[PDB]
Amino acid sequence: KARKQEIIKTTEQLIEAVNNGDFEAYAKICDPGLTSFEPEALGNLVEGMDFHRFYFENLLAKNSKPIHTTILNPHVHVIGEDAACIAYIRLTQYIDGQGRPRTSQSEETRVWHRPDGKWQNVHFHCSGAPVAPLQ
Amino acid sequence: KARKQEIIKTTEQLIEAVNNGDFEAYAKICDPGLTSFEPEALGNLVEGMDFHRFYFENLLAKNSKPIHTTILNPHVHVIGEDAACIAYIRLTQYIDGQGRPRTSQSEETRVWHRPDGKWQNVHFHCSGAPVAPLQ
Amino acid sequence: KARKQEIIKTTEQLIEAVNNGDFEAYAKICDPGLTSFEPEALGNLVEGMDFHRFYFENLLAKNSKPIHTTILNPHVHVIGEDAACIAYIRLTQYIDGQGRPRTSQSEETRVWHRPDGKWQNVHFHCSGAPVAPLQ
Amino acid sequence: KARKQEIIKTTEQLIEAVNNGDFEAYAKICDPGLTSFEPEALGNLVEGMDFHRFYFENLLAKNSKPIHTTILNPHVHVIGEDAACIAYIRLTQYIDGQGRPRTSQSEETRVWHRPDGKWQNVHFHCSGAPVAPLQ
Amino acid sequence: KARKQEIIKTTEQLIEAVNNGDFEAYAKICDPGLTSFEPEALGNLVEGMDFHRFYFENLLAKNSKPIHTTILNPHVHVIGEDAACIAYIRLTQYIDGQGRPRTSQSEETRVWHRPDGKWQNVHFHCSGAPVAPLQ
Amino acid sequence: KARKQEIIKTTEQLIEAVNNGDFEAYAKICDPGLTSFEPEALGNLVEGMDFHRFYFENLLAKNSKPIHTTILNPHVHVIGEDAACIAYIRLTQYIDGQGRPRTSQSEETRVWHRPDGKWQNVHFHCSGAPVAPLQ
Amino acid sequence: KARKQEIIKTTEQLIEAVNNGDFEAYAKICDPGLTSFEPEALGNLVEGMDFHRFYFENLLAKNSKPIHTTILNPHVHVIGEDAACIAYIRLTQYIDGQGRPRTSQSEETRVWHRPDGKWQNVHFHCSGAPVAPLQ
Amino acid sequence: KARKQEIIKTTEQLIEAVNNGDFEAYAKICDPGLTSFEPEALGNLVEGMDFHRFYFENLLAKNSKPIHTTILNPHVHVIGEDAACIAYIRLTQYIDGQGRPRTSQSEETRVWHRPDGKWQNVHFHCSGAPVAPLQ
Amino acid sequence: KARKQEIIKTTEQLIEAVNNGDFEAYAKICDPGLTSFEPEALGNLVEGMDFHRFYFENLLAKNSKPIHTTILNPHVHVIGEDAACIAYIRLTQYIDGQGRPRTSQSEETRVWHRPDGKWQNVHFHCSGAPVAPLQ
Amino acid sequence: KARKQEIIKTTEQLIEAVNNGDFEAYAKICDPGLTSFEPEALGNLVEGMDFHRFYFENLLAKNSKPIHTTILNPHVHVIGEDAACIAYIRLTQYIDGQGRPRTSQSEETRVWHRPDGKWQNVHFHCSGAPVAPLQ
Amino acid sequence: KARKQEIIKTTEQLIEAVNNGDFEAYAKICDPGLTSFEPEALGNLVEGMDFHRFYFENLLAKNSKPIHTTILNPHVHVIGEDAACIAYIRLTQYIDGQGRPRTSQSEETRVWHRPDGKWQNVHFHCSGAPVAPLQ
Amino acid sequence: KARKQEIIKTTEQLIEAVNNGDFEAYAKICDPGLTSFEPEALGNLVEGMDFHRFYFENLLAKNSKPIHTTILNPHVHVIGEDAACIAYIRLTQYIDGQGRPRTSQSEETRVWHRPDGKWQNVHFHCSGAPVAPLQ
Repeated sequence: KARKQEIIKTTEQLIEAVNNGDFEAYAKICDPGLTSFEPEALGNLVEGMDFHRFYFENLLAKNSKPIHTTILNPHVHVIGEDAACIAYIRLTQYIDGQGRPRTSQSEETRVWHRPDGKWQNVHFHCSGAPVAPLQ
Repeated sequence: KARKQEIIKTTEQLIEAVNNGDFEAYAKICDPGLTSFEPEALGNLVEGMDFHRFYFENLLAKNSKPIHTTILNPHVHVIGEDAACIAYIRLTQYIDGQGRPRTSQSEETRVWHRPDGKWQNVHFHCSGAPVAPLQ
Repeated sequence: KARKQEIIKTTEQLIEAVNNGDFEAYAKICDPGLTSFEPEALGNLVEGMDFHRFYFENLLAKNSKPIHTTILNPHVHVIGEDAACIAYIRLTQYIDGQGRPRTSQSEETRVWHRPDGKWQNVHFHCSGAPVAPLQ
Repeated sequence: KARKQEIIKTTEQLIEAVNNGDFEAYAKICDPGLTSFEPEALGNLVEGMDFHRFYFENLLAKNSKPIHTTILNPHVHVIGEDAACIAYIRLTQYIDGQGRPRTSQSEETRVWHRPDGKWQNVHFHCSGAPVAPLQ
Repeated sequence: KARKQEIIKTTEQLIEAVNNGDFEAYAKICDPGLTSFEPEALGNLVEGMDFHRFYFENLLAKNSKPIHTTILNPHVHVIGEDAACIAYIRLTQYIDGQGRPRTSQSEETRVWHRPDGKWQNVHFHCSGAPVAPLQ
Repeated sequence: KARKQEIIKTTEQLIEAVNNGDFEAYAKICDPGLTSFEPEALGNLVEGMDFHRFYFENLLAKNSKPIHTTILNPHVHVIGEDAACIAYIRLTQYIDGQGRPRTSQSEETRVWHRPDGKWQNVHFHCSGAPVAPLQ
Repeated sequence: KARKQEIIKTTEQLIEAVNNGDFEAYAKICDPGLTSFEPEALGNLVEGMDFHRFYFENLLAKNSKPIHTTILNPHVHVIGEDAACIAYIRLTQYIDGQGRPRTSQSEETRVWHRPDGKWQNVHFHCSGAPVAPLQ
Repeated sequence: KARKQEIIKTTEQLIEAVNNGDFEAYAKICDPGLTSFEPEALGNLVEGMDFHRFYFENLLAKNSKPIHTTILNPHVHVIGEDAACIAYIRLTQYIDGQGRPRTSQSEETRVWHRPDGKWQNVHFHCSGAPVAPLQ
Repeated sequence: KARKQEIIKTTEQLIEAVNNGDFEAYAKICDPGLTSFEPEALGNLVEGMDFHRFYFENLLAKNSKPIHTTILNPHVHVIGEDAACIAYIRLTQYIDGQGRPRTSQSEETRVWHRPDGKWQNVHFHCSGAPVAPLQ
Repeated sequence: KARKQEIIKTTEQLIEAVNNGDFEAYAKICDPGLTSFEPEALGNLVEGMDFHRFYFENLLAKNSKPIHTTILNPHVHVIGEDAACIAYIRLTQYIDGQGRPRTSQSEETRVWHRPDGKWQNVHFHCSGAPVAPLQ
Repeated sequence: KARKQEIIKTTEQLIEAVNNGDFEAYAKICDPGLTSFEPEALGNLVEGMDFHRFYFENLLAKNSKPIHTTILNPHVHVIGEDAACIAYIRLTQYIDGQGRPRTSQSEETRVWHRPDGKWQNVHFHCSGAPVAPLQ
Repeated sequence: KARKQEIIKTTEQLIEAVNNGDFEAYAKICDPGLTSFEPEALGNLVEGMDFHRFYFENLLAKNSKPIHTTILNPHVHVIGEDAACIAYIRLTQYIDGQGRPRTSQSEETRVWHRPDGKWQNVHFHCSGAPVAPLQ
């Protein structure tokens, strides 16, 4: 029951890092063997860090607008000493190009591995809208 | 090599059972704590086996019309000893109500746990089209 | 903590009783001075029991077609010692007129009162889709 | 009978404070454990104050264009000594972007609780249009 | 304040009489010099009692299906000692030709005069949907 | 019999003042406890004078386009000595925002009371087009 | 004056013949050099005016199933002292083919020559919607 | 003969005064007691020339383009020494804001009066185009 | 030189075989390890004979209507002694379900291998419209 | 053996040159008078490397912009000893002129031959899109 | 077979002349009676060479930069000993006024005659696809 | 001079024969080695009579609706002794789907050869609208 919290704490740290656009923190946690599905990939399974490395240098470079992100009803499933999974729903708020505020919803999955006592992410699934809000 | 093979073996068997409509085989493999994302849930994190039992007794009792399911390029990780993850793309061939062939795509994720003796599925995630064709 | 339980138990009983069309049972939980917003009222605050009595002779009596009701993540506030407020989301499954499955979502609110050693309902707010299934 | 009045007076104060785009007065009433269903939440249940704070910083107070708010036929229950619920309809008048008058209708619910000599809100349900009018 | 109750009681009696198709009861209260607006006149100010006699032999002779009538928030003015005005909303519940229920809304006005110790109706104005339900 | 004329004289002045855009005249004739049905109320029953003050300040006061109004075949009932009911039809000819002439129809009802020796309106009904000009 | 009533009575007599619905009576009233037109006649303007015959057939074919009639707000001009012009708006109520009651409207222009026992007409233009505006 | 000619001549004079906007002559030909059915009104019996005046003062101030008209199939009959009927189809020729060739059409009636030796029109029936078209 | 001929004959024979649905011949020429791009694959590389087997077993077998083909400007290379490539443009004629005439266009590439003295196709690449006829 | 790594070096070298304006690499690998399918010619079978020479030397050697190329699950067949066939899917990452990142999907094919030991590509086929993306 | 090639080169030089001052030589080589019809002519007889250059002028108006063109699968007949006709398809690669690469396709015909031992073009005909909407 | 006449006469005979769908006659005039361009070929150099044979069974066989064909501004070149060229304008009239005649224009160019003592067509280049009428 204690581990669940630190798993959720780690997930929050990861989401915060990607939002702030620090490639260093993302690289530290993400296992180079990471595999992910995103709408950015047009529905093709993608592997490796290089694919995401592009966005940290040209997309989030403009991440200056006011946004807010909420995490709803996280569910953590424990399957072993160094294995765990987490699922949750994600709500984000932002301001569109018309000056109005907008909201979007997306559900996500992540699988965590602990080699050498340190958690790392080895999978990622995003459904619905793209991670970056549409404006 | 060996373990990566049989994870695919079980996944193939599970996909076969759901297509055939056999409730017992699906019940055996699936873990009691199973969660799921899928379009049938309108974006909610459904849990348990009660929700899916509705479909088996009513809709999938018939598999008359032709259908062909294919799995392309599976990727499997092994976590620790008794945990693994599998990601793959699925192609479904079916005939529509107008009697013409039609193909649909969907990418899916799964997390497998083996407590002591039998592999079991604890989480699921289907993005895009539903688990069955739109006939 | 136990108080938060019997409320959810009662709410589950009331929803079950409505789905079975047994008006007699529904007349005990509900306080005579009931009020409610629901789509059937066209956005007007209805009061009393006579309004709902109509449905319990023609429509809900014929409520025999297969259906499944799910309650997701209820939340309860305990006010004072003899009152409470509960909110939740509701998922319904039904077979439409085309022989296909469907799902509908609607959130709800309820206020419970405890005079005379029993729990009773004194308000009800339903958004989104109608309470009854759309077969 | 007097207690049935100050609840209405308090509700009017809260609506005015929201309309003026002031946050300090808003916090002094709303309970820290507030929950609410609003269209801005896309049908989910949102807890806490942090979610609403975003709106008060970018949208409400920026223009304050001419508008009028009307409350019709409030209905109030008195539960115990420190609990009450209120239901009402709300008509709003505003000028659209085309320079023409418009109207919009919505119904709302609230639950009040008074620990330590102060009425405080713990639940809020809004159907139809959201709290903010569609200008 | 005493007069208001009897006026409302009279109005309810009148609505009951028309529903049951008793022309004699309708005539006993309504003043012979009655005018009325309603969709049945296509927007023409009708006058006299002959026009409405047509409905009490061919329209209500056919329709006998179950129906329920509700009256909401009646308001009454007193502008003398033998004259009064009443305004209210009305909701009707009826079953259409598909074997399913539906609701209709209309708002109405009436003017009452009291010659010979008896209240009499002199005007009527049904807005929105017509007086009768559309099955 | 002459009273049937002065009522029409007052009604004509009331409509003229409404069209012109001055608020003082409308206030004097209209009783403070005035009710009203009109499309701008979205089918609800409004009370008081403030609901219209918004219209006068923004739209009517700024009316600067040619339009025409006519009254066809009024009917007047005299009840008591200080009360009477008037019904009539209203054809409005207006130059639209496109600088083109167009016609629309609407029927109305008004109830008149004369305390202290001045006639005043206590109730108002309108159908079809809105009370305000359709420019 | 009195002669205004006489023409009114004769108009009812013409109506009486119309319910009988015999074309010979129609020919009797019409002057052999009468005029009439309508676009539904493709603008044809002849004494026969078969377009009148067209909706004479449709309307009067209903008479096997009972009908009722009504007229409103007649207006009369006496030409010199030897001819009379009469106009009005006519309401008719009928049972349709589906068994539902109906109402129909028809404006009318008629002119009658003084000579007693030989009254005849030179013109008529039903116009408006002689049969049905929009079904 | 001479009679029938001058009515037609007058008929044209009336038409020219319309297009030229010579209201004073139009007022001279038309009896102040004129009455008319025409689509400009929604089936009502307008009285006087004020309703038509709108189609002269504020319309012709900007509605002025080279325009022509053709009179088709006149047919007249005489009644007594001061009464007669004239019926005619009218074409109006001008190009609107579309490249398609254009020719509008109207068909009309007049009933004629000669008090004191000067002819005048007392009743007027129409259909199709208004007194003046859009430009 | 003749080698560039026989290859073209083989490709023409293959096209005829698939047109007539002779599964055996198609299997004989097609290598067991065939790859393929085509519109039906939604841009996914599909290997083996099972994927195409669906068309023969379901559609082509039942389909008995005729078909005709046009092949334009083939270019063939020569590599080694058991390899070759062919590129060309294609135009095809057939009959639909309604029987009305239908002609299709496609542009296709193929690669051939000749081990064991028998020419066999190991790769294929279509474009544009679907390979299968649209009946 | 070691063919998959062979294509890695060979295909990488070809792709790198393609993304650059140099023609030496393109000329050396390609085969003179070779057909190739690219949407640049609308399936006109661009013959000879000279077609690509014109654009690469003159225009396409523009200023580079941040772009990224990806290759997914390539498949290789080895024909005889001096030939091979390769298929794969190419995802292109680029930033459009609006300043927003974008991705595109396009599948390809290539046939390789070893003339006198050194490898040479004697065919090329691009589907879905051309070699280069559009900004 | 040689005579089939000389025609091609004569045409190849002639086509290249369009891009140089040799266009006058192209004019000189052709019969002064040279004539052609073009898709956009719709009755405008042209000298053949002029209209084709006019297309080239349009491209150079946008381009005014160096050009490359290609000719594919030429077809040449042999008629008599002093006549011949050629058919071919032409592609042009150019840089647009926006600086981006572009391509165009054309279909051409030419008639050749050799009096006095000099090949003279006596009839030309081009073909493109400039459909009117939006190019 | 006389040689010019027969060229036009034969072309008329071929065109008329084309209109009548008499494929056998068309097969005689046209040389077996016919080359042609046309919209149906999508800008491709078709060869042989097989492609054209299709139209003479489905489309040209049903050519029974009224049609009119005209020849304008014919011009003929005489090359050598057994060759000649013909160019002209073409106008076709036909009844469209709306039942209104339509006019279409199309320009051609042909080359005739005279072996065996008879004229035959060895080229054809149609532009603009298709050969067949667009009914």
